[PDB]
Amino acid sequence: FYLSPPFIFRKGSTHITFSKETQANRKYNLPEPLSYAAVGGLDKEIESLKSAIEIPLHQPTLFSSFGVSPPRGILLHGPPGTGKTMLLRVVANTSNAHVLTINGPSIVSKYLGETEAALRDIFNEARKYQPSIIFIDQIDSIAPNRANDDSGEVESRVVATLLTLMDGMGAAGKVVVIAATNRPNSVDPALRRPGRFDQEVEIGIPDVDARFDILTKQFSRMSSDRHVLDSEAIKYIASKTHGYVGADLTALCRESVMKTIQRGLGTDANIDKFSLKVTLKDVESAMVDIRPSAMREIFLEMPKVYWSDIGGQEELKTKMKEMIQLPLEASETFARLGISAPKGVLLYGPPGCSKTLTAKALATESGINFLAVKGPE
Amino acid sequence: KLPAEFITRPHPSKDHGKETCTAYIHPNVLSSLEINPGSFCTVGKIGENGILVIARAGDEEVHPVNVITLSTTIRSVGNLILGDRLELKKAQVQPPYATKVTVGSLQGYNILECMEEKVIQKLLDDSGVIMPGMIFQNLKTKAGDESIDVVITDASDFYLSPPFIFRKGSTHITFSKETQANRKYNLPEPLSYAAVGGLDKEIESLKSAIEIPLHQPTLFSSFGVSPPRGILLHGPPGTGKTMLLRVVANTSNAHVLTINGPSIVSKYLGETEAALRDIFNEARKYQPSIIFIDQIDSIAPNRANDDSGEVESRVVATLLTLMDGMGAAGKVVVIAATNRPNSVDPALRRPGRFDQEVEIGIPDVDARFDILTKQFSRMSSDRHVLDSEAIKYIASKTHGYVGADLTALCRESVMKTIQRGLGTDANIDKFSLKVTLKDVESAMVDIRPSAMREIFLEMPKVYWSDIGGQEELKTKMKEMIQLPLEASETFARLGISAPKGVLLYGPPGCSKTLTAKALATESGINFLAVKGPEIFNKYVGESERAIREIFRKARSAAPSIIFFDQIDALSPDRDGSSTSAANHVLTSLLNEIDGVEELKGVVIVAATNRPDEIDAALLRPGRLDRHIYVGPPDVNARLEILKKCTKKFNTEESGVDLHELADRTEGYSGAEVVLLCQEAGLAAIMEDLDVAKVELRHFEKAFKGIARGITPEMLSYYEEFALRSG
Amino acid sequence: FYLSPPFIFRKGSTHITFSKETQANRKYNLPEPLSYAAVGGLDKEIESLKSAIEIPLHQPTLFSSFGVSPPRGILLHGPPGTGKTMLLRVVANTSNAHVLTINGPSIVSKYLGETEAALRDIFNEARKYQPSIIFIDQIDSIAPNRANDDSGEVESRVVATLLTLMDGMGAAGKVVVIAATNRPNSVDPALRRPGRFDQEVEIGIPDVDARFDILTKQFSRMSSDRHVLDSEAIKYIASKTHGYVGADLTALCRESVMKTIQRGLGTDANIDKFSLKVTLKDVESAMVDIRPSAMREIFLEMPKVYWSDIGGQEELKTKMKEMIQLPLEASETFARLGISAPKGVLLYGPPGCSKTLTAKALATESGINFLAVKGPEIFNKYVGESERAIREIFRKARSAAPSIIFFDQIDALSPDRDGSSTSAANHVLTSLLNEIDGVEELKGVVIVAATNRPDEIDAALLRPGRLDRHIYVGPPDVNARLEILKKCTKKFNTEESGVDLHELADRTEGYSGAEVVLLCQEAGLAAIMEDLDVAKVELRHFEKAFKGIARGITPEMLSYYEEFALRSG
Ligand SMILES: Nc1ncnc2c1ncn2[C@@H]1O[C@H](COP(=O)(O)OP(=O)(O)OP(=O)(O)O)[C@@H](O)[C@H]1O
Ligand SMILES: Nc1ncnc2c1ncn2[C@@H]1O[C@H](COP(=O)(O)OP(=O)(O)OP(=O)(O)O)[C@@H](O)[C@H]1O
Ligand SMILES: Nc1ncnc2c1ncn2[C@@H]1O[C@H](COP(=O)(O)OP(=O)(O)OP(=O)(O)O)[C@@H](O)[C@H]1O
Ligand SMILES: Nc1ncnc2c1ncn2[C@@H]1O[C@H](COP(=O)(O)OP(=O)(O)OP(=O)(O)O)[C@@H](O)[C@H]1O
Ligand SMILES: Nc1ncnc2c1ncn2[C@@H]1O[C@H](COP(=O)(O)OP(=O)(O)OP(=O)(O)O)[C@@H](O)[C@H]1O
Ligand SMILES: Nc1ncnc2c1ncn2[C@@H]1O[C@H](COP(=O)(O)OP(=O)(O)OP(=O)(O)O)[C@@H](O)[C@H]1O
Repeated sequence: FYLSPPFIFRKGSTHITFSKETQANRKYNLPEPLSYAAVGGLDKEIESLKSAIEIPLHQPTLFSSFGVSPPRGILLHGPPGTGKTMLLRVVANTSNAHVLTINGPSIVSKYLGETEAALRDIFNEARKYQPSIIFIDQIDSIAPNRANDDSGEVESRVVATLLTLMDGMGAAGKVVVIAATNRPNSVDPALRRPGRFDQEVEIGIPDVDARFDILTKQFSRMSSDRHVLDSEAIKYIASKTHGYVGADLTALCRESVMKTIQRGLGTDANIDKFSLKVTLKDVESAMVDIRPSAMREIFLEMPKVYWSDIGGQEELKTKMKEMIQLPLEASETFARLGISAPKGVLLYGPPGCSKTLTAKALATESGINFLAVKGPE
Repeated sequence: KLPAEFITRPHPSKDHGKETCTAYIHPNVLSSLEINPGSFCTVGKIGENGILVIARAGDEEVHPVNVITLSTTIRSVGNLILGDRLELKKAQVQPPYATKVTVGSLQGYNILECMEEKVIQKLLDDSGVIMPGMIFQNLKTKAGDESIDVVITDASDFYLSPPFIFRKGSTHITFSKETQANRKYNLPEPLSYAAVGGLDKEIESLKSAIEIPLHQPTLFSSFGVSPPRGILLHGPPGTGKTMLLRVVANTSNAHVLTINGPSIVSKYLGETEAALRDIFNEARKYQPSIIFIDQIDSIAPNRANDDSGEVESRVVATLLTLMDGMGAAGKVVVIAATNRPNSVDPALRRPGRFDQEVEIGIPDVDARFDILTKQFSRMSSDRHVLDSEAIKYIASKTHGYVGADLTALCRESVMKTIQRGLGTDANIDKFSLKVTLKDVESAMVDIRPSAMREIFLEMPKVYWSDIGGQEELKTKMKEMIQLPLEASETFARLGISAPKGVLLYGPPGCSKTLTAKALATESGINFLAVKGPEIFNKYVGESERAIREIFRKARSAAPSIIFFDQIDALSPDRDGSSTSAANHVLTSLLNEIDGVEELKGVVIVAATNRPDEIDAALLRPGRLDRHIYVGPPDVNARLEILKKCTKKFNTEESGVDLHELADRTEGYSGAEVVLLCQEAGLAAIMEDLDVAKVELRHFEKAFKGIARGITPEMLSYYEEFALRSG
Repeated sequence: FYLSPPFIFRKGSTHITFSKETQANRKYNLPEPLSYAAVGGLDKEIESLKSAIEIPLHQPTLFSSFGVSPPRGILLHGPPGTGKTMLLRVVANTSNAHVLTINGPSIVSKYLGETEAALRDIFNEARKYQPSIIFIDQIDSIAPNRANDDSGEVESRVVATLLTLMDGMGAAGKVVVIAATNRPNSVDPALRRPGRFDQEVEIGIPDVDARFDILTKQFSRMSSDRHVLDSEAIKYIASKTHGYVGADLTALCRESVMKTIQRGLGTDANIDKFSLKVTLKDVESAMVDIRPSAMREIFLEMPKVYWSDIGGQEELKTKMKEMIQLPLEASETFARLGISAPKGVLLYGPPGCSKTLTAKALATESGINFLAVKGPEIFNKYVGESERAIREIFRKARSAAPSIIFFDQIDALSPDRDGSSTSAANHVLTSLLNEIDGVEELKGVVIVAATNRPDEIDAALLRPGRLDRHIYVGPPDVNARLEILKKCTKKFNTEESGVDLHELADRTEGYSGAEVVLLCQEAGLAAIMEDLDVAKVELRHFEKAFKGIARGITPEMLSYYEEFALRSG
């Protein structure tokens, strides 16, 4: 209890000693504030969001002189697990301004007027203190499209009161609202307006270099002595991860840690778990063990067959390998030549020769997410 | 007897240079607030740290306890307009004397009444404190039946504006001209008629329908007709209804009550009507009152649907009864604004109550130009360099940009200017930079119109130079798209509209979709892409709603281009084998294209692979007028495609002339040439890993590997259909 | 805070003089009495209602010994805004008797017994206090049909007790109750079953005649001076906007007054409005700008079109005019002579033959009101919403003379394709058949339908009451094509170009109006593009635009239409 215990100071009994450590001791498991360096691969979006939040919040004289109203709300949309919530958390921690944790549908209650009274109280509290930020998560559910036949009445009322609070007779004062959702289409079109939600950022799936940056940031956050790795090894791991996101990378790293712990336990009995180290083959094993988030909804498995299993002509193997692996293994040559992959093959011939076995071999030793669909399915 | 909120009313006595900066307060309130009559008392409009440091004691019980009388001159700094809520704060701090102050005339004239023989007795002989800035009526001070207004701007030596104590001998008055108050400290300002542009024909009607029922109710009623009481404003969201309501509230000398929010309803059964009754009684009792009800659709839902079951239905019933209860004796006007005109209950929309309905449409080129010019005039002159011609050109470029999108465009242009200055001038002051046309174009590229927000289309940018095919199709598309928009005066003079019909039929994969992508990239106009079977839905009638919504979005997003890719998917319903959904979708499409309501500006483009499967109803004139053969590319087109694809490759190093190869690929198509080039590049990649050129052997191998898909039978059928069409 | 300031009067200490007219000063804000003269036009309905209400309200001793069911109601109903409330007020004021009644917004009570005891006490007082007229407004709101599940709640016992209680004090005794409602078919059929509502007097919207009379009456009522009094102007404004109800007329008068006020202020810089006078310009501006509730709830209006803008086979126009004007102008000739008009025409033909344009012109000329309805539009996701929507659009929005319903594509409703049972299309077709087989003359609905593929129409829909009139709607002839070419070439300079506009029409023999318009548009666009603005068209432009037209009307569909017409007979 009491989180971290306190202590009593004395003039001559402390015996202050100086140590070289930025962070506090980890034995107290105290929360660590987030910094902008934690998020990687999104430099342009981070800079744009930071500017669009800081400028309206601080020194609004620039906008007052120009006669243009400062932006009011910012909407963040993208695939789940991309890092929008962590971005909101880090921008809340870094900015020294009032925040209001309107997490979700906690505003609506069984009472008829409570669902609007709570929002009015929140907006009044935000307006009372000039530096204030509003962080809305899953705005689609609380404020859905009114045109839909399933919208209802209380949802329409809450949408109307949100619209009135954001824009109306009572103009907002130097307050910014941040909304995060995974389905921007479900958001009411009235909310997505230049007067309310002009600033829209589409946080897409990270690409290869963004994934490498995220992995490097995670490894830098980890202690240097905990794991030994090279920059080329991290780049190779990032290249192997195709459909991975920040959540997928975190899950991969955690699974690698667990695999390292279990390998140490197996190799040495009653050994210290903190003395183990993470190697490249361990990360590869964790990667092959775990599954990407996008492939979770796909449920199909086949026995593992290798490239050596297919007995036949090598021309098909060479052509399909040059179609598949070349754009990913060496993309600089394609970029220089300005040519893309053909992206298409048709296998026509006598039944049972090489088609389904080739598909299985690709699904096994392709290193890429595989999707199988049937004709009449 | 301790009300939470205090309302305000103007002083009954006219301004005469005395009793200014005094707010009468009921003795009961002063005793409860332990504030003596002589002190500095601050009032604010629910927060915002509003300050007025004025305190006075009311006389007997004639002054209502809830209301506080505020002078017109002192009410200008707080922007309160006849009914703004007021909060009492007993804490105060004695301010020091002011050693510097300036006076600025509101009018364009400068240096007026320099002697100040009688002016000094007004703003200098008064014992009460004077804010750094307000608006003075000054009554009449200049000969020639003209009244001047003075607005003090600067004053030096938690609160919104620090009040300064003045004295006649404290310092010297530096009279000058600085228009309104300085912007070094934030200060609310009124919105005038010049703020709203492009709505003159509607603003005059609104002015009349506000002034006549308020200023002269009985004078108008003398003829024998009840004066109008309800005004309804409806239109697309973000058009300027809220600004119009704010302007008519600020410029009017009548009480205003804000009941736009759904806060009128309460959990208690009786309160949702008691609050409305109290508000209407307060509006009627004081006499000159204006009522604004935004989002009336949520407050008063339609009774036709099952959504408005009990509570909102009884709210509408009570509102209707209380609206019909009042007579023509009082001077009260009710203003209702909503995004959906059809969501209002038909009971409210009646000639006896809501006859005066004003529709606000999407601004045209002239209205957009007027709005842009007014916004630039409001913006500081030294902060902008664009002239009238640039503003007109920008307005012409903007098609579906409503005033909200125009304001967003201006803000984004300012942000782009700031970013460019920071990047180029190595952290120079942001205030020194000025907006230019390049920043405006960059902001236009960055910002999409609000009407296209619901449509997500991530498409690669392809220009007309990339398509090296036949120039006849490009010329026809340009003459159909850009020509009517560029010069509509000639079309109006000649009395001919736009054909707005394209039927792209030909070999698959040659050029139909590429023209759609090319048009979307290099048209500068809103582009809508609709797939063939993507509109079908499992439920009955949901495809109807989807197509109606798509057409409504296209209509509301200015003239635009609709690309119906593979229109033949849902067309053929010659018998009962096809489901009724396809026939209903086809009928709805025909009705939306021509039907009964004419389509102006929007262009329908259809690309198909089987023109015969399309029903003759869509083939009639007025739907898909223009027909393009768009066959296989010619020798020149194929040579251009080969040159474009090989431009990255080293032609001179290899020695290929790009002519023998072009002659060899006579029977191929547009996509087959690209596939052959890709195969040659892949072979060059495999031959030596890294390479910067392609040799003739790779081209020969690719040509051997290419399988022709343009069968002569398909070309014969297409040419037979073409000759049948004629 | 009084209706009028009180005073003190004496005999010899004050002077008494008599002058002015009957009407009192308007500065007192006092109301004015309402008489039967205050209402014009409806009067034909009023004559029937005053007679029927009056025989019971006056001497009802005639049916004393008869013992038949006593007449205690009229059941007034009609289109919304028809002015029933002013008729009720007039009949209440002129009766100079007790008018004890209450409407309420479907007034109920939370207590189980009080919600009925209130009505019982009201009826007991009415029996004791014997009011001449009792007003029951909005019967559908307070007592709708029992067919709907949610409609029968609460009101069932109320209406049952009302029915079983109103059958009292027979022979002698007036106790006449007036039932006024907006929806005629929403009333409970069991409520209409007894014979006291056998008359079912329904008041229609003013039209054709008496409109100028009521306009003059309302103008005189508002002010006998400072206004224009011209018979020709009033007749013209009555003829214009034939679909305007009396409430729309009052709104027009109010907007004309507003326009006069605005013009006077803008002209004389806020002068007193007593001397201002009303002119025709402000009336026309008000008529343009009112947008009354008659065309509301639609938000869309058909484009303007005139007979000069369209030139076509005179036979079709003559047949359509005979179909529309003859029953619409009057109905007593049809009723007395027994003529049964088909009240329905089917427009089938090749696409682009301007059947929809013909319907638009018909609505613009005679109807002066259009109600555009689309087949697939009435379809709804819910099973029961489509039937309710089609019933609403068929009944509530229908007006007797003004409104005509036009079907863009009627062939998309009847065919259910491979539908066995429980289908939305089958349900809507059955509802339409039920709501169309019970109408013969009614109010001159004269529905009009257009189609492109007649072969799907004959699916349980073609009935002898609707196939009486068939219009071939053939392609335009050489004269019609020449007229279309001349109309489209009017903006061009024929004299400067020298084109005779004859050989072009002769060459285009198999074309129609749509193809002619398209080729003229293409020629104009080419002329604009080639040399900017030239204000003329040459023969080369027509030659260039000739290849743009895709064939035309192919003979196979023409033969199919001909054989379908022969089969129909
Ligand atoms: N750029 C990143 N760098 C490091 N870790 C990341 C990054 N993006 C995501 N993660 C990890 O993935 C987790 C999921 O991200 P976050 O909690 O921000 O949710 P989100 O992407 O907004 O999605 P949801 O829709 O589920 O709220 C983070 O807590 C973090 O551990
Ligand atoms: N070259 C080969 N090497 C190894 N096994 C083979 C080979 N050719 C066929 N087989 C075996 O025969 C089976 C039949 O081949 P496969 O399942 O790929 O069928 P297919 O070509 O897709 O034909 P179909 O779907 O028309 O029946 C394989 O699953 C495998 O067990
Ligand atoms: N005529 C106009 N001139 C200049 N700016 C305009 C105009 N109309 C709208 N805007 C801009 O759009 C913003 C939104 O307009 P406004 O606040 O008046 O709401 P509204 O049009 O009534 O819409 P909503 O129903 O969404 O509240 C304004 O704050 C202003 O920046
Ligand atoms: N004339 C051309 N110029 C440039 N590229 C071309 C040309 N013709 C074909 N291509 C290339 O070939 C591809 C195939 O053409 P595309 O699929 O766009 O044609 P389409 O006829 O509209 O399509 P589909 O018939 O499949 O609906 C194009 O995307 C482009 O990359
Ligand atoms: N004979 C008449 N002469 C003049 N005006 C008339 C006449 N009959 C009706 N009116 C007009 O009709 C209106 C009377 O409206 P009323 O209060 O009766 O409601 P309503 O709209 O007819 O009701 P509901 O829709 O419930 O039947 C007034 O505008 C009045 O001028
Ligand atoms: N006599 C004519 N005068 C003027 N224009 C005409 C004439 N005949 C045809 N047209 C033109 O051709 C068009 C054909 O009519 P419309 O487009 O309404 O289709 P429709 O013949 O009713 O066919 P569909 O069954 O496809 O609706 C008219 O709208 C008009 O532009």
